[PDB]
Amino acid sequence: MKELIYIEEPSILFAHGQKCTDPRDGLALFGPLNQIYGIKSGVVGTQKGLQIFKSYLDKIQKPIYNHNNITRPMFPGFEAVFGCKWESQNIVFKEITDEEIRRYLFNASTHKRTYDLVTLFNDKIITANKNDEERVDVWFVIVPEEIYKYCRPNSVLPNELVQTKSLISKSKAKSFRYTPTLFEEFNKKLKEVEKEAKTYNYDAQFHDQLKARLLEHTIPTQILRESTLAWRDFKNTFGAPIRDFSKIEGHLAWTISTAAYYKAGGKPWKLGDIRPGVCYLGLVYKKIEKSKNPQNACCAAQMFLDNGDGTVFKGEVGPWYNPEKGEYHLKPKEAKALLTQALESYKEQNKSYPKEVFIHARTRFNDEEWNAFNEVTPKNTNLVGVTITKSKPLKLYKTEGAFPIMRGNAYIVDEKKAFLWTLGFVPKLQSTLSMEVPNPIFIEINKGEAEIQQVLKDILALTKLNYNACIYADGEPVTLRFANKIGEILTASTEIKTPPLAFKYYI
Amino acid sequence: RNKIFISHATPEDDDFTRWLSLKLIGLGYEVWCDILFLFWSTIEKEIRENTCKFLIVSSTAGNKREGVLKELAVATKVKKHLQDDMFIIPLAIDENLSYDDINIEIVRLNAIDFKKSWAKGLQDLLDAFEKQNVPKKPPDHSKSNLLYQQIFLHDKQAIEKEETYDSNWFPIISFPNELRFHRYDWRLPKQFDVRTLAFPAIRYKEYLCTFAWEYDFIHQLPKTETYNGQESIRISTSDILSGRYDTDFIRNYECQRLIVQLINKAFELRMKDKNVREYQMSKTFAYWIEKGKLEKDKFEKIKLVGKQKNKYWHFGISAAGKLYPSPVLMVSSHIIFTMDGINLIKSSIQHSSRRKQGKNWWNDKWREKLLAFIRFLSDQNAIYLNVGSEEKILISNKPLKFFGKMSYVTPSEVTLEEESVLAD
Ligand SMILES: [Mn+2]
Ligand SMILES: [Mn+2]
Repeated sequence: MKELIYIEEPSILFAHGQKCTDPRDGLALFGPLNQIYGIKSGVVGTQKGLQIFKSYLDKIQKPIYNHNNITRPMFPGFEAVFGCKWESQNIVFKEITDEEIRRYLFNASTHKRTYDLVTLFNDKIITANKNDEERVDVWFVIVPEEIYKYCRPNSVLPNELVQTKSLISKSKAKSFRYTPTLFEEFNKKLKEVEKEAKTYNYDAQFHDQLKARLLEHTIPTQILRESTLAWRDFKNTFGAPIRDFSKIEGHLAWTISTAAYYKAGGKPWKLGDIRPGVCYLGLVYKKIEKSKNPQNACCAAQMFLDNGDGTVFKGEVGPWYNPEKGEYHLKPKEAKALLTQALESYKEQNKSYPKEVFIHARTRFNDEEWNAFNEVTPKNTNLVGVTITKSKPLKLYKTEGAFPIMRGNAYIVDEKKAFLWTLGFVPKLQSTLSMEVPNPIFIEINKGEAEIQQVLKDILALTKLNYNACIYADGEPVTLRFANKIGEILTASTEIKTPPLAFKYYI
Repeated sequence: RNKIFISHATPEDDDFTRWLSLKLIGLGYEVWCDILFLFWSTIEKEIRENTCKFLIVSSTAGNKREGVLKELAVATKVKKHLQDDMFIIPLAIDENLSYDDINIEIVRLNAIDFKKSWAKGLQDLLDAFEKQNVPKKPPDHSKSNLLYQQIFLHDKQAIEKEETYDSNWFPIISFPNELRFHRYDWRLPKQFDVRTLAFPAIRYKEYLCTFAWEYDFIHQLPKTETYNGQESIRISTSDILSGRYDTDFIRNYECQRLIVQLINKAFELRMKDKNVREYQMSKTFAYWIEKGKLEKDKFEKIKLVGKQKNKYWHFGISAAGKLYPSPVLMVSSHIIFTMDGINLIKSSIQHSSRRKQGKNWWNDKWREKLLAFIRFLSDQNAIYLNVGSEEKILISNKPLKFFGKMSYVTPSEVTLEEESVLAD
C-alpha cells in the first residue's frame, strides 16, 4: 500500500481579521476584506434589459435560498453581506434601441454581425465614460438572448431573416486591401466592401470581442445575459424555463454579487497565510489560427500574489508553438521580455523584488527558454517552474460507498512530482466538488528546485482566489484557471498594444 | 441580567437564527440560543432570570410550533413581572406569513421588519437595543468565528481515520528477463512500419528493441533469418527498472520509455484476439463489450452494457503503461454508445450522452465497472500480454491500492441524488 498525505484546507481572510475556508460563509458572517461605499452601476441595453437588471437588483436585497443550503450556502442579501448598497437609484442608463439591434443583427455574415453589435455597445460605453465624466464603477452589459444566440462563431442565421447582404466571402476577406481609384462611385462600394471585410480579423463571439476591444480604454464590464437575470421568463415550446436556476438561485446571487463587488474596486478576500515575497506566474498561450504560420501564437502571463486581483501581461506573437510535440515554448527574447515586464511590475507595486518566482504551466519547460528566464531573474530570488497537467491517468476509488475520496489527500511520487486532489469530497459542504470520481492534478517541478509539499500547499491555496465564482474552492490554481479566457480575449481583437492590466478588465 | 434570548422554530428558520445570533455575538451582545449548544428547565431559568431582551422569530412555522409558543408564554409572564415595554421583540422574516396565522401574542406587538432586508432589520434591532440601553461588550468577531467553527461546523470536519482506496494502477508482476536490441541493420527494410509485426517491436538506432526473440519475425522479415542472434544486445529488465542500467548506448529514462511504448502496443494487440470491440480516440484506443455478450449484460452481477433512452451505453477501458515509481498499467474508464448495442453513433452525441450518462454514476459504480471489466478480460489472476513467442507480461487484475490517515464521516443522506439531478 502506498501512503498519501493530507494538506489542510487553506484559509482566506475576510473583514475584522477573521479567517475561514468558505468565502460565502466568511462574507456572510464578517464581510469583505476591502470595503467600498456604493456600486455606481452603468447599464447598456434595451429598456427591457434595464427593467430586468433593476428587478434583479431589487431581488438580491432580500435573502435568496438554495435547495440544499448545506452544499450551497444561502445568500443573506447584498447589504447584509458586503455592507454596501447596489441600488437601482444610481444607474447610468445608455439605451440600445430595438431598431438599432435589428439594423445590425440581420446580416448574413457572423463576423460583421458581431462586430457591428460589439461596436454599438462599445461606443455607448466609451462615450458615456468620456463625455459625462467617469462616475460609475462597473458597466453591466445586459445582452439580449437573440444577440447571444446569433453573435457567436459557428452560428447560422436563417436566410429568411437576413435583411442586409454580405459583400465579401470569409476566405478572401482577410486578403482584401482597399486601394482607391479615380472613380468616386467605385471607391464608395470598395470602402463598403472593406468595411465588411475588416470584421473577419476579429473573433465572431460577442463576449471576447467586447472585452478585448475595450482593453485599451480600461473600463470594468460585467456581461450578463437577459436570460441569466430573468431565467423564469425564457421558456421553450413546453412552457418550461430553458435555464433552470430554481435550486441554485442563492448561489447565482453569490456569483453575480461577488464578481460585481470585485469589478467595483473592492477585494472580497485574500489568502490568509502566505509567505511574504512570493509571486506566482501562470503562462498563457493561444494559437493564432488566422495567420498562415502553423507555429504562430500569442503569449501572456498572469501574476498573482496573496489575492485574486492578478495582473495580465500581454506578450508578443511568435512561433511559440511546436506542432510537432504540441507544446508551446517561448523563444529566448520573449522569455526575457515577458519576465522583465512581470518583475518590473512587481518592483513598481511592492518596491522590492520577489523572494520567489513560481512559473506555472501545463507543459514542461525547455532549457532554451528557462535559461532566458534565469538571465533576467534577479539572483537571490528563487525561480522555479512547475507543471500542472490534470491529464494524468491516476484515479483513487473509495472502497465502499458512493462518495469519493476527500479533497486534500496528496500522493507524492518523489521530491519533485506529486499528485494533488483539488477535487473530491469536502466535509464542510457534506457533498462533492465534481461529478463522478475526481481526477487529481499532477504537479511537477520541471525546472528549478523547491520543496514539493510547499508547492502543493501553495497550489491548494491558489485554488481559492477565484473572484468571479463565489464557490468553496476551484479545481486548478488561478494562475491557470482562466488561461483560455485570457488567450482568446488577446486574440479576439488582433489590434492591441495593451499594457499590464488588472484581472478585472479580462475576467 | 444581560443575555439576549432568541426563540425560533427548528429547522425552518435555522439560517436566519444562525445569521442573527452570530452577527449579534460578533457585535458584542451576549445571546442565548439552543442552536449554539450541543432541558426545558434551563430555558425557563434563562428567560426568567437572565434574559434582557426576548427576540422571537415570527415565521409561518414559528407561530405554530408548540415549543416556541411555550417559550413565548414564559417570556410574557417575565415581561409582565418587570417593566420592559420592549421585553418581547418579534422579528418578521416571513413574507408568506398570513395575518390570520400570526399568534395572538405576537400580532398585538410591533415587530421588526426583516422581510425587505436583513441589513435594515439588523439596523432597526440595534437601534432599539441602543435606545433601550441593552448591555453589550466591545465587538468580538473572533468569538463569532469560534462558534461558527465549533458549533455549526462540528459534524462537518475532517477526522483522523485510516482509509484504504483502490486505484486504476494494476501492477505488472512478471517481466521478460531480457529486453533485447536486434542489430538487423540491412535485414530490416528502411521503409517498413515496425508497427505491423505480430510482436511489439520499435526502432532505436540500427537496432530493433523488442522482448521477442531474434527469429520471432521471420515470416514477415525474411532477411532476419541470416541474422546472428549473438549480435543482439540483451539488457536485464531488473537492472532497467531498478535504475542500475545507464550507458552511452542507451539511457535509463530512454529504456523505461521504450518499455512503456512496447507495453501499450502489447495491450493493443492482445485486445484483438479478445471478446471486445474497439473505439478510436484522439491518440489511444478504448475497448468495450457488445450487447449480446455476457449473461444478461452482467459480469459478476455488474452491468457492463445497458440502456439509455434510445441507445445503449457500453463501459470501456483504455490502457497506458508507466513504470515510475512502480511498474503499473493505468486503466482509464470511458463510456461509448451504440444505437442497437453494436453499431456506434459517430458524432457530439457520444459526448453529450456520455456526460448525461456518467453524471448518474459515482465512486461505487465507476470502481465496480472498472474492476469487473478488468476481471472479465483476465486470463487467471492476471492478464497475459504476448511480447514474444515465449515471453510475456502479467498484469494483476487486482489494482494497486493506496491508504491515507485522514478520512471523513460518510453522509448517509445521499446528496449525490440531488447533485446528479442537476442535468441542466
Ligand atoms: Mn461568416
Ligand atoms: Mn463577465
